[PDB]
Amino acid sequence: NELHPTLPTNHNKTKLLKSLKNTKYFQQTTIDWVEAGLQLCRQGHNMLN
Amino acid sequence: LYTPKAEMPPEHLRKIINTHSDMASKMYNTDKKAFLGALKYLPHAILKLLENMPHPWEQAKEVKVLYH
Amino acid sequence: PLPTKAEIQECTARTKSYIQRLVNAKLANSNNRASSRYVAPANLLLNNS
Amino acid sequence: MPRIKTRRSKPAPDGFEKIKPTLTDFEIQLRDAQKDKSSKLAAKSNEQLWEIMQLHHQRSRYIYTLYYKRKAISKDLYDWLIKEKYADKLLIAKWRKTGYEKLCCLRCIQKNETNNGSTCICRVPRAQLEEEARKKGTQVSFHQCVHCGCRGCASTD
Amino acid sequence: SHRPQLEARSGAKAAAYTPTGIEHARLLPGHTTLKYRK
Amino acid sequence: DDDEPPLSYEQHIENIEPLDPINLPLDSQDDEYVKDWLYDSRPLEEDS
Amino acid sequence: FTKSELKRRRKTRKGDGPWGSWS
Amino acid sequence: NEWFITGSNDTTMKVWDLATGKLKTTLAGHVMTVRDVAVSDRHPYLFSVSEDKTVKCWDLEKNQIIRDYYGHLSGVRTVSIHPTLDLIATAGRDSVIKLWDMRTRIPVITLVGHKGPINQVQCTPVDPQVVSSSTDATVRLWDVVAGKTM
Amino acid sequence: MTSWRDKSAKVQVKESELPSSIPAQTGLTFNIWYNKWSQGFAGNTRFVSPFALQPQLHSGKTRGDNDGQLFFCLFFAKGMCCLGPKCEYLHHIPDEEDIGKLALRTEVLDCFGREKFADYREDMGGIGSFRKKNKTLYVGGIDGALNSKHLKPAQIESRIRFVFSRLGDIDRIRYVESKNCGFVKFKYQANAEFAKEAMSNQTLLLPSDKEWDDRREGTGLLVKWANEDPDPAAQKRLQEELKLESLNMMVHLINNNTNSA
RNA sequence: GGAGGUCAACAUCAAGAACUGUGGGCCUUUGCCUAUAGAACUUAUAACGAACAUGGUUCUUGCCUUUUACCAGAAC
RNA sequence: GUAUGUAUUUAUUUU
Ligand SMILES: [Zn+2]
Ligand SMILES: [Zn+2]
Ligand SMILES: [Zn+2]
Ligand SMILES: [Zn+2]
Repeated sequence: NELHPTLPTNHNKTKLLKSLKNTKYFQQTTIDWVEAGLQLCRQGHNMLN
Repeated sequence: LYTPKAEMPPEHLRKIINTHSDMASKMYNTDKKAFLGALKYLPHAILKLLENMPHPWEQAKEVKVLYH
Repeated sequence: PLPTKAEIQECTARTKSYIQRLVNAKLANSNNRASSRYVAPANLLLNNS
Repeated sequence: MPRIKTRRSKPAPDGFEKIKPTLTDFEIQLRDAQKDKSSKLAAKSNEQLWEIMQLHHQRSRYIYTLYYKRKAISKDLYDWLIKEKYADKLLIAKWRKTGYEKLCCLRCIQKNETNNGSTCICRVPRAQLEEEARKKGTQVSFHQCVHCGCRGCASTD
Repeated sequence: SHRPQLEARSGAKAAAYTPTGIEHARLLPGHTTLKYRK
Repeated sequence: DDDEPPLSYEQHIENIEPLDPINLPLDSQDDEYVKDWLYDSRPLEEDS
Repeated sequence: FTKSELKRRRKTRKGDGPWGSWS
Repeated sequence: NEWFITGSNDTTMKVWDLATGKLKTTLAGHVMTVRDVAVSDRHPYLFSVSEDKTVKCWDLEKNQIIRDYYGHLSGVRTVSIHPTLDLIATAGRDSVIKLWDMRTRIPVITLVGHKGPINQVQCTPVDPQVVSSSTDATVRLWDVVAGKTM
Repeated sequence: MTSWRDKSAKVQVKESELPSSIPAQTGLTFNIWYNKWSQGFAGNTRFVSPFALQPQLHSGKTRGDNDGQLFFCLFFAKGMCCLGPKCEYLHHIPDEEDIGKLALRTEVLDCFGREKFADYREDMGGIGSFRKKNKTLYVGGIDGALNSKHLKPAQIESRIRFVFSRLGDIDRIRYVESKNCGFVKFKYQANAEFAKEAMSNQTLLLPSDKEWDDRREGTGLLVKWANEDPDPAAQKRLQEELKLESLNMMVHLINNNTNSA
């Protein structure tokens, strides 16, 4: 890992979320972890179906 | 301009999923397409989920989710 | 006459601009979230009425 | 922070009990309106949301009027509540600001979300949409702000 | 029915088509900037 | 098992209460400085 | 318009503020 | 003026030495025979193209391959390097004359054209900018920006 | 006036009672994306409505009226709309005047707010075609009387006339005994469409007669657009109609034209 | 006005051991010489991260029916 | 031992 560096990508400066979170369609709120574990289970499920 | 985001109750989230869970109708043929879209973004979410693990000592962790 | 100097810097101009508008398009079509880094009132309708 | 009671969470302040029932009646009803009542009609499902937002709105108006308006609890009760996510710091920080005193929500002020412009018709006072009802003559065609169900959110109405 | 080809597909028959939107692999930006001679 | 669609959060889990974690005895003598905050979720969201 | 006119006028809406239905 | 660059039908490309006649180097690296070579003026590049349907940029500074341009339906009989704009022009048995943009490898423009294989493409600095001749026995003269035969 | 223009319109069905979604059992498993059933083949599903509208009884004043919408609620045109006066899309029979309003736009789209296609459909299907006006309906599978044959085909006639009659204006009704169809024709393309989307899949006679109890298992009468009419008579008639109409509109073109001189 | 924000936008971050502005002289704007002011962040067992992944082309190998998928080194 | 292909019109389109 140290014999071949990278020195990353200036201008990565737009993270996914920042670019994404700005839109009308997302909302921000707070919540218990395991819960979000579960919603992501229903999610990943209904998607693949 | 740029007001910040507007945080919203946790219910609005749980109601949402607790509805769109059942989909048979016509009225979801937008959301249905919507789903396939996020299938590209999912792996991200896993990562952004799975580095938040509560760790041995914490009892219950609270995070900030950004939901569709 | 060989096509001068004060000329070739015109054909060069109208092309080069026109191309950069082509490429700017075809990148900004597609689906690299990371391609964006590499790049009007316009309506009088009828009379503008 | 966490709504859940757990051991990290600094145990209750004192006068809590005197309000505790009023709180719990909102609380049951959230568990009531998250209960997945199906409907075939989009107009409904959006209504469904309009409940959870309504309740949430009342709880915050309640804690709010207690602490600021009549000053019926003590700063450490209040601040413990707010720390526990019982009510919005933010929203109440709007109800402290001048005009907003009756405001809906935190969407209904958003400038950046809306297509153009701003500020759902949710905000406009009736006394003007009545004016377009006068000149144009359609009466006034608005009923529920798509986010909420506000009607006459602005503090005159 | 094996026939030796006599031809090739004119680029035009392609050219009229509408695009796709699939993104292949080798097109990921690389060698992103050129080099010039003195 | 696979027959068992995962049970939603609002109903089953939110009433159950946590059933305590590791932590560790520590001390009131050795660790006195650190025993206060060391186990917070995030140790200090606030210390001025 | 006038303050008195508005204050009197609002109570017309069915349910306080602001979800109270005009008409 | 020190060096050839020499296509070949064993698919190599050897670079000979103009003065002495000795052999400088071998640039190999094609599957099928190389029909064509062009050498940049302004850039230290070498665009060599063969019949496997590939325009393979080169870089001389290290003697290595860089960019595979791509998109012909079939083998490519002519390259030439637009002199002042930094654009490759290519074409071949598809009977279309493509303008490859150089750095991002987009076939920016696809020039329509003849009824047959395109034997030679010539790029010129001012108007009509691409001049091309085809085994249907004509020579088109092209105006790229408008997009069609002038 | 006193009928529709007077009292506010009413609910028909309580959203509770509203029909079951997920069409039921042609096959094994239920596909989620589309709503269908999966595998096997049985005879196609179609069935009479449990419902129908009640032309003067339920129609009334609604919200789109107070706020001025245009297209007519189709789940009203089935009398199935559960929103009562709340419904934006209008509840009632088209008068002539509303068509006074839509008729600006009825070139492209229906009275229900849907966008007419061009080419009709293999069968002359359900939504219009903007290349053409057609006011004239094929009506077929009249066996949605169930099979009781009513002692005269003029009882068919009385019955079709009796039903479709209600909706508004009418030109004519030609039954055909040779082949079972009615061919009916109206004034306004508006009205035409409206009757159509209303009267699919129905059964017949009195609040009860004969098999009325079981009326609900019938197939229901297909209502679909009509093609041309091969006889000479009607045809000459048609080119007449168009003729007189051009004859009128020339007056328009000389009005605006002549003014522009 | 002060404190904060798991807020945003816009600049800048790998190089002659390296930045910028300005005064003066010369050539004819660049450029050279001289004087002067200011330099956050990051660098010497060299670097934004006392952390650690993936992809593409090109060669060398290794499994070895062929391709995805691969074995382990290098260059870009 | 198989891929592969073909047809599967029920609900009357005006004389
Ligand atoms: Zn609101
Ligand atoms: Zn609002
Ligand atoms: Zn409001
Ligand atoms: Zn309705």
